[PDB]
Amino acid sequence: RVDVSLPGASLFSGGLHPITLMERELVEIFRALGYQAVEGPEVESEFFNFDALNIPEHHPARDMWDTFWLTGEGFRLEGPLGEEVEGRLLLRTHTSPMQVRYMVAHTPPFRIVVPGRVFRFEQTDATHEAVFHQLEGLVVGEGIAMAHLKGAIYELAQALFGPDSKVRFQPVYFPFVEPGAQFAVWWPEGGKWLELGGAGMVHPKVFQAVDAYRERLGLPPAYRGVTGFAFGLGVERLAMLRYGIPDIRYFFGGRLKFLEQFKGVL
Amino acid sequence: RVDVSLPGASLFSGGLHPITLMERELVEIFRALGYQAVEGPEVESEFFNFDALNIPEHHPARDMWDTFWLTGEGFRLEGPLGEEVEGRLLLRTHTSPMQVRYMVAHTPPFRIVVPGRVFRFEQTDATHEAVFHQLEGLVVGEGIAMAHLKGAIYELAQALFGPDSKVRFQPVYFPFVEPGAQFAVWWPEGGKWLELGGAGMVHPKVFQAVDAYRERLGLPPAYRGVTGFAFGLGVERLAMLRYGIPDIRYFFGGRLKFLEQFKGVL
Ligand SMILES: Nc1ncnc2c1ncn2[C@@H]1O[C@H](COP(=O)(O)OC(=O)[C@@H](N)Cc2ccccc2)[C@@H](O)[C@H]1O
Ligand SMILES: Nc1ncnc2c1ncn2[C@@H]1O[C@H](COP(=O)(O)OC(=O)[C@@H](N)Cc2ccccc2)[C@@H](O)[C@H]1O
Repeated sequence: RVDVSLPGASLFSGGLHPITLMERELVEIFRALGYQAVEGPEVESEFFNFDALNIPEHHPARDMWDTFWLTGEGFRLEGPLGEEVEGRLLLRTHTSPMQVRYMVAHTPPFRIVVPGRVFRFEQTDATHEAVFHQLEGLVVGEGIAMAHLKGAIYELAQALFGPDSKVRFQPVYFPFVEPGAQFAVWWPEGGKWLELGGAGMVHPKVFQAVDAYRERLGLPPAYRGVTGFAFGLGVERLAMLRYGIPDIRYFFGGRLKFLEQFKGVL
Repeated sequence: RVDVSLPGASLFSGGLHPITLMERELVEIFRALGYQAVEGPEVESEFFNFDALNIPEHHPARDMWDTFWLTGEGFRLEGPLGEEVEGRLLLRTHTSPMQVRYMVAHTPPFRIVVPGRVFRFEQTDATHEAVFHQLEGLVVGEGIAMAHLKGAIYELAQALFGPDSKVRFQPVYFPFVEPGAQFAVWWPEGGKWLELGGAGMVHPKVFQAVDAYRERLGLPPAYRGVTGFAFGLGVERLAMLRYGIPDIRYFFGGRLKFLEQFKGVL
């Protein structure tokens, strides 16, 4: 006979990091809405991160992002069409620059979602990080309206918190969007409004920078008669509320006792 | 020193069956279009498989499906709302009965896709099976038109064969659809039209059987002012053309030398 209750061979059992899980669900939610996930580079030029997004230098608007500037020769930063690009290098302060990279390399209409690691120079506490993730959304084409942006967030909220969930839209400022807005979702289980991110209708000047970069590259203009909306939300906070993580610093902490607790979420 | 080129511990490497892969891609394609995957039971009653789908007994229409009838007491067949149901048991000849199960258990508008094992009494050759899989599609709601059904297949073809792909729609008959149709997709790589499946606008009588079953169950009618389209395509053939499998009998053959060749498709 054999003790069938004895532990078997200690084969290893793996797991996915909580941000991977939260990113995966966010991506699945938007995939169901027609969005496709594309990524951008963590090291960007000032042109894509700021200038092309209507965020010029020495202006109050740029203070909304504490940049991490870089130095070093020999580094080749590829642009939207593999062409080598130049400009003061930095660590992207948000995923937004992919809005520009994508649009020069493609034609409307389309729906994309860009997840990604972003960086910001600021002190890290229990609810703040200098290194975190964002999920960008961009939908462009004839007749795209803000009603559609609200429709997207409503679907996001429903998928994330259920039918007793709701979204809230309030005016807020971003150089890359003309109506500008900030949105929150009602979390029933916790009976409170959490601010998810910012969004708005793509600014006129963003489309212009996009087509100007296209012209300077031989491509024909593709965004003169289209509108669109974009949004950007910060993954960690959503993940924290969703997995009951109290300290945002745990994410990059590397502690196995922390990571292991998420194997169950397949 | 150590011979680092020596084979390592013989840990096992798994794989997914080719039908699982083909089903997964089909489901991913429709998920991107807003469809949700739901399954039905392999053992059905004549009511769902035929009667509710406007396919009465002793009529030419029913010959389109060679049924596998069943016998045996003690078996409990659950209906759309867990209620025990009766009726001559059989092995579903198609996924279509899920159209009815779903509609009694839900309210429009919605988009579903039901993959599933189906059975038919017929001789198995190199390109025919008595046991195979189908993928059903059902989209219901106000204003749903055939233009939308054509739109869906066009997207299916694009996703499956590229931009040089195209769809063809020809009149064909099915008791559960008033315009009725058969569709084919142009496969560039093979320069030929393959017949993928049948579809059409949900028949008036299907909606009626659905609401009648609802009434007989206490639920209010939910399909009097809506239209919709449905389609059903046979997975094996698509998989064969896509993975270059010459013999459809290989699928249920169980031969590892065959199955193993699909580990690469993750
Ligand atoms: N220090 C931090 N730690 C964790 N999350 C943070 C931190 N700073 C911000 N976030 C998250 O980042 C999200 C948005 O970042 P902001 O810098 O506030 O906005 C942006 O980064 C804009 N690019 C978003 C946007 C995109 C498209 C159109 C309009 C607006 C917030 O909702 C928040 O949850
Ligand atoms: N013996 C077989 N072996 C492998 N595939 C088969 C076999 N018989 C049919 N198929 C596949 O099954 C697909 C459709 O099956 P049919 O029995 O022809 O139709 C049907 O089964 C209908 N229920 C489809 C439908 C759904 C919704 C609306 C309209 C029509 C075909 O396109 C074909 O590729």
